Amino acid sequence: SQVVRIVGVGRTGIGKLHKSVDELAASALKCALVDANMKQCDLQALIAVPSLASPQFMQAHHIATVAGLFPTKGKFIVRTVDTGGAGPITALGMAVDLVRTRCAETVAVIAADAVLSMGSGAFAERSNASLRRSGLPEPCIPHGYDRYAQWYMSRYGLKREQLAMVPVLMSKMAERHPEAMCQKAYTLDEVLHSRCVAPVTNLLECARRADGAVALIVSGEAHYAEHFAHLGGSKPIIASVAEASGPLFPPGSSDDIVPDIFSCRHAARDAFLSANLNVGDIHFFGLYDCFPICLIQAVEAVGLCPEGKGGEFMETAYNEMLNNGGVLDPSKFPINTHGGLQCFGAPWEVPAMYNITEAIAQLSEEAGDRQLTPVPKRALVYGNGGIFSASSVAILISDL
Amino acid sequence: SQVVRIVGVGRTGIGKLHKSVDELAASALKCALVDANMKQCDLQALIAVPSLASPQFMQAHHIATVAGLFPTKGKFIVRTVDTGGAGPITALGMAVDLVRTRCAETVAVIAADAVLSMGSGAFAERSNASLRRSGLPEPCIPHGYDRYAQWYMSRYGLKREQLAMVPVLMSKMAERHPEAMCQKAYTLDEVLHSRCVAPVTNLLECARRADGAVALIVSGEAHYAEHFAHLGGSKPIIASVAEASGPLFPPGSSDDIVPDIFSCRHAARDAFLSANLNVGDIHFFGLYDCFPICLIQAVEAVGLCPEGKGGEFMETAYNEMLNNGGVLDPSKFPINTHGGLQCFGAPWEVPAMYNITEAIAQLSEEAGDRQLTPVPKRALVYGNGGIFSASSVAILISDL
Repeated sequence: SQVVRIVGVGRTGIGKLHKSVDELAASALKCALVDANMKQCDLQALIAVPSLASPQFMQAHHIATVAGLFPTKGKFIVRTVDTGGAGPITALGMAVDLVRTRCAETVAVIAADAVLSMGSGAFAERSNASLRRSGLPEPCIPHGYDRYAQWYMSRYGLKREQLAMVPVLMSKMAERHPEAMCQKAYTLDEVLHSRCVAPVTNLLECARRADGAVALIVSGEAHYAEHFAHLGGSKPIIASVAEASGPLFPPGSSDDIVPDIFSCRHAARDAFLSANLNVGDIHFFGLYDCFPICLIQAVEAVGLCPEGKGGEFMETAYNEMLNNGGVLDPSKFPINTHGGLQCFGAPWEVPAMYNITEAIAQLSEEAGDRQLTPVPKRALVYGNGGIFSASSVAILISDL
Repeated sequence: SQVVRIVGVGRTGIGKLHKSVDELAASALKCALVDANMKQCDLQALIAVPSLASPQFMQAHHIATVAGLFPTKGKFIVRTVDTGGAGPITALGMAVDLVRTRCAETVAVIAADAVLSMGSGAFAERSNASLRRSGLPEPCIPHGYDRYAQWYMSRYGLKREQLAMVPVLMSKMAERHPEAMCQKAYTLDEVLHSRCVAPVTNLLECARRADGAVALIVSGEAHYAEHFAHLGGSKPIIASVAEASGPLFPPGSSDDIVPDIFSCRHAARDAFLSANLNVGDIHFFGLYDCFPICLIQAVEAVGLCPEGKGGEFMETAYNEMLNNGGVLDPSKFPINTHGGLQCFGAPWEVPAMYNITEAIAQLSEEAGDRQLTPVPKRALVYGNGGIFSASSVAILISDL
C-alpha cells in the first residue's frame, strides 16, 4: 500500500543470555508475530543485519532457514543489509520500499547478536579487526570516536565534562527502565574516574555490550486491517526513512575534519520532507549514543539546538537536573528514556532497535515511570554506523 | 531519471591477479567512471557485496574510504547487500530504486573478490563454514546442489550425462572469449571422466575459481543526457529487476524437496510483468550456472523449456553441436556466450556481473566471435546465491 505502519514488535530480554544468535533471532520473530496477530505464513519478506558474535554467510537466509520460515506462501524476498548501527532503520526503510513498490505487503526486520556472552577478548579482536586500515590504536572504534571528540573540543569549544555528562543523563533514564543494564545512576565524578579507554573517552562513556534480538513487522495500512486487526502510537505509521553516509574512519591528521564529514542532519533533513513534518513537532527522540560525542553531534543534526551547541544542550539538562533532584524529567529532555547504548545496552548492530521500541512505548503510553507528558504524537529515531560512517533516520507518528 | 540506464561499466581482468580486493574494486570503479565520462564527484551512492577473501564489516564503506571517495560533495549513500551470488543483480535494483526517489542521481555498484589468490585451503574452509548447521558433507556447496540434481534425476528423470553436458557447452562458449579461464572445449566424455566430487558432480562441473571485480554506474537517462552527453546497447536501459528466495541449504531428505522451493520462476515472472515483456522479447540469457543443475533449473524457470526437461534441453543442444562440427552455434543456444561460471570464471559473489557485461556486449554488437546476429535488443540476466536460496532477475533493453 501507500501508508505503511510498524504493525508488530517482538524482542528478547537484554543482558547475558547464553543463547546463540539464531536462537535469539527466532524468539524475537515469534514474539513479533504474536504482537502483530500474524502467523509466519502471513509474511512475505525479511531483512536482517549481520551479527558480530556469530558472523554468517547470507545471515537473513540462514536465520530464515533455521527459524523454519520456509516453505512460504508464495514468493518470499530475503535480504541482508550491512550499514553497521544504522542497519535496523536502513532495513526498516527497505521494508517500506517493499510495501510501496508492492514486492511484498508485510516485511519483517530482524537484528540479533550476543556480544556480551562472546567475551571481552573475542569482542575486542572481532570489533577491532573490522576497522583495518584506519590507523586507529586499540580499541579502534573508541579511539576512532575519541578522535572526533578531541577535534570537537578545539573547533566548537565543547568541554570535556560535557562528554562525561552524556552517560550521566542516560543513567538517570536507565534506572526507571527495569530491563536496562544500568540500574544505578552514575555521578559526573564516577564517570571521570572510570578506567580510561581512549584519551578523552572513559569506560563508563562506552556503549554497554549486551546480548539481545529485536524483530519488527512492517505492513501496509490497508492490507493489515482486513486480516489481523491507540493503535496509532502502538502500531505507528512509518512516515519516512532516509539515509546518508561518510568515511569508515577519520582522517589521520586529527584535523582536516569538516562539518560535512558528519552525516546525520541530511538523513534527518530528508525524513522530515517525506513526512511533511519538522523538528519542533517531534517530542520523543531515539538517538544513537555509542559514545558521548555520538549523542552530542546528534542533537545538533535533527534540530534540537544549533550547530556547535550540543555540549550546551546536555549541560542545561544536567544543570536542570542537579537543581531539581537530580530528577531527570523526560519532558525537558525527551531523549533516550531507555538509557541508550550507554545504559540500556548495545548488541553491536541491534541497539538502534531500542530507540524504535522506546518510541512506540512513549507513543503507545507504555513508558511507565519514563512517560513523556504530554504524550508525543510523533517520534524521531536514529541509527549511526561505523565511526560516523552511516546515518539513517526514520519518522514514526501515531496519526496521519 | 524515469528511464534508467547502466551508464558505465568497468571490470578488471579475471584469473590469479596478485591484487587486493580493494585494488580490484577501486580499479574497476575508476574504469566504470572513465567509461561514463564521470569523476568520483559525480557519484551519489555506492552499493557493494561482501568478499570471501577479504571479509569486511560494512564492506562498501571500507571500499569508498580506502579508495578515497571521501570527503564527498553532495549526498553519497552507501549500503552493503548480501544475497550471495545474486548480489550484483539485487544491488542493481536498489540502485534503480535509489534513482527513482531522488535519493541519489548516479549510483556505483561494486563487486570484487579474490578466491583464487586466496588459496585452495582457505576457499574450502570459508565456503564450508557458510553452510554451517546444514549437515551437508564437505565440500558443502557442491554437495547441496548435487542433492537437488538427484532430485531432478529422480523427480524428472534427468540423466548424469545431461548434467555433464553443461560444462561442455560452457567450454565451447568460453573458447571464443579471450578472457575466459577455460580456453579449450571439453568433450562430454571428459567431463564424465572428471574427478567425482559429489554423487552427480565432477570436478569439471564446478565453477572456476578466479579473482576479479566489476563496477556499474547507474543513472537516469535524461540526467546523463542533461549533464554528461552506440548510445543504446552500450549503455542499456534497465527494463526491470525482481527477486525471490529460498532456504540457504536443503532439508537433507530429497523427499522434502519440492518444485515450490525454486524462486527463479517467481523472480522471472515479476521481471517480465514489470517490463511488460515476456520470454519472446529476449534473445540473450546470462544465466547463473554454478553447477549444471542451476543452469538446467534456470532455463526451465525462465521458460526456455518445460519444467523438468532442462537436461533434455542440454542434450538436444549438445547433440546439434556435434551435428555441426562439433561447432556450437550461438543462435541455437543463446546462453552464457562468455562461458559462465563453469569456464569463464567465478569470483564468489561477483560473476553475475559477467552475465550483465556479456549482455551489454551482445546488445551492443560487440561480442566479437560470440556476437549474436541479428543484434539482440533485449537480454535477461539471472543471479543465484547460496543453494537456490536467492534469485535475482534483470531485463536490459537497448532503446524504448
